[PDB]
Amino acid sequence: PGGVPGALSNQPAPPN
Amino acid sequence: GVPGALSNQPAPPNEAPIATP
Amino acid sequence: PGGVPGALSNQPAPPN
Amino acid sequence: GVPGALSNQPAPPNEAPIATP
Amino acid sequence: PGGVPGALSNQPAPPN
Amino acid sequence: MISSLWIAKTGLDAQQTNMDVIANNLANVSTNGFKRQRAVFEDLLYQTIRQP
Amino acid sequence: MDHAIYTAMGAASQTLNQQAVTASNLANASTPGFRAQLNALRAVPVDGLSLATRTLVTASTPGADMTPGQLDYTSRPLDVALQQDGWLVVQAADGAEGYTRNGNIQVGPTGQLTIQGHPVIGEGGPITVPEGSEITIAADGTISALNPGDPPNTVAPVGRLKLVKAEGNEVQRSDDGLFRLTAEAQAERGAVLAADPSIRIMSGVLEGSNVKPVEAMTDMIANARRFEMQMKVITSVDENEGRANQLLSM
Amino acid sequence: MSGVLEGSNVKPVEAMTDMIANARRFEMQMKVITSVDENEGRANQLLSM
Amino acid sequence: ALLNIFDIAGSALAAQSKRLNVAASNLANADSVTGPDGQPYRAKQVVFQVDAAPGQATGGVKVASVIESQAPEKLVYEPGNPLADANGYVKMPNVDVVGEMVNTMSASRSYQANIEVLNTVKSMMLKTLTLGQ
Amino acid sequence: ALLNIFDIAGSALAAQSKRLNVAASNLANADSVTGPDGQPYRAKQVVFQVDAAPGQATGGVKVASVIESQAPEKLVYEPGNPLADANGYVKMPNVDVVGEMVNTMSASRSYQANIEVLNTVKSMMLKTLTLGQ
Repeated sequence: PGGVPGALSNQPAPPN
Repeated sequence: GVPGALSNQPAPPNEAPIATP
Repeated sequence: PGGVPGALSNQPAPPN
Repeated sequence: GVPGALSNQPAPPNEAPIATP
Repeated sequence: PGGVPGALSNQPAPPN
Repeated sequence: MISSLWIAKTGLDAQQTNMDVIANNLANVSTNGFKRQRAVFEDLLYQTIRQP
Repeated sequence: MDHAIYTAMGAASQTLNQQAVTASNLANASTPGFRAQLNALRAVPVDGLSLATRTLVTASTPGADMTPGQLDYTSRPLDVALQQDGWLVVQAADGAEGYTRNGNIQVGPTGQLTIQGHPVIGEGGPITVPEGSEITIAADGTISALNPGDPPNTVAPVGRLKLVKAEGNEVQRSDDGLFRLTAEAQAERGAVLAADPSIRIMSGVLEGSNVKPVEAMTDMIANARRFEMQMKVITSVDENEGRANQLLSM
Repeated sequence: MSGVLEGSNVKPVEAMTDMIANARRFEMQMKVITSVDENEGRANQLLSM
Repeated sequence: ALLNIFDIAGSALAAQSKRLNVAASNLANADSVTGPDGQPYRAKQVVFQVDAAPGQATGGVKVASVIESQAPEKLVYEPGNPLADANGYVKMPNVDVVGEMVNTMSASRSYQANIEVLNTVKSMMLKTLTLGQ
Repeated sequence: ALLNIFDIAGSALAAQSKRLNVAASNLANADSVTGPDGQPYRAKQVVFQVDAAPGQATGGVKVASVIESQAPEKLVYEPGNPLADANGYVKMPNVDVVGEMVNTMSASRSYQANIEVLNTVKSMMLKTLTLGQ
């Protein structure tokens, strides 16, 4: 589907 | 797969893993 | 017919 | 010819030598 | 008729 | 690291190390059988960008 | 665009290259036996049709500065300094022959002489000194070794340091900091430089770096001003293009 | 060793150089952001008529 | 596809956007010490070339590939770094900061020029439809 | 072919661009010591003339040629420099940095002015196209 748009998604995150 | 063209199959999901594995 | 469009083709280089 | 006009032949290759032979 | 535009024609020069 | 903020940082660190050596030599004046230290520096690999 | 931006951009990047060379020279202001690198801008004119209006700029390192540096008096019989225009010979990293000015000669446990970890080259291949012996170096490079316990009458020569004569125009700094003969100079003087009997070394003095501070300061000031100038043009061209793009409208 | 105390090992030269680099790196990122924002406006105007 | 000038200017817009993206990526990672594989970040560059396959000399712009620069990487002395080699040297990106800034500005300017071209071509095609009322 | 004011303003834009390029070249290599053949970098200037065609002292500007300043080159003292003469003096460019900055600003504003003239004339003739509605 989709998730948080903008800053939170286009930022590297730990794998999970 | 020329960019900007139309293909029957969907694009594979991209991934950006911070470490190697 | 072409190459790198910018810094890497507008700087002097030794010949090949 | 004058700059900006039309010619019948290509311009010569452009090269900038760092040190002349 | 004309000459160098700008710097070389806008400074006091010796007669010649 | 613009290759000029790193090169000068390296020099600053080298001078600080030399000052530390000098301060150690001066602090140990009154000790018995103390051999003075001397700092030796060498330039690292020079990078070649274009051949002559 | 108007490629005038690609001229000022090159002038701004080569200025950063010059600053990186100058900062490298300044970092080595205390390196024993260091030869400062010379930096110079050179203009290359782009050849082709029409008004030859574009002339780019590219930095350049025309060799190094061979002016002898300071001589610090360290009361050590192994630290030697060379006469001006002179060079010590060591074995390079890849088993070759290289030249240097660092006289910080060290003695290993096995007895081999080294400079910065490179073996020292004596009249006949690397120099091996009797293990754990006092070393005195003469004015012409002769090495006297005194074995501890034995009387000072035992002092006898062992080997002679190879001292060569080379000007700035003949030598080129290799990537590891060791100078080597240039191609033209090597073709005329041979592969290996013969020892000059006229060279004189001084024992107990160590040569410092010849990095001139006033020239460095002036160079940094000039580089900063030039970079700011080129940046002005880089801004002029940008606005001019921004406005010129309007003609494409209607 | 008894009778001495070990302090911190923060290097001031490294920290100052890093702060200068950080400031002069941000400014560039802010310039690129402004450039992209200015670019998008035209592209948006392209959708008229 | 995109008529004619439409296709040409759209190709130009896409290519210049890719070039500006490469420049921004280079500017962001000018101080990166490592990547996921432990390799240093090498400056990326796009390759521009024309696309006029059906018997033409002029057809617009397309990006053939993205290539990593071969300019020697910057060696910094750091013996405590896990990525240091046998001599204690760590490889760092060969990004030219001034070059990437100028690339950003030039890409923006030519992108804007192509926007103005496409808008004008649309206008002209809009008026054409009113030929003879 | 370009018609009237379009030709005039195009010639003016091209010549102002040439003037700015020459100014940028002079300002970039204001400290260059040698050229490719060992000769010093002498400052370059543009020469402006009136297109005129044959009988019309009313035309745009055209850059007749790029001249090289014959003002004596600055002399610095460097006996170790290979390029020094028998007296030990090295020739250095005669660039006046303030003059080059002012010339760049002047070429910029004149370029902008001619762009505005071209835009106004284009709008005027586009509106002329609808004479009589």
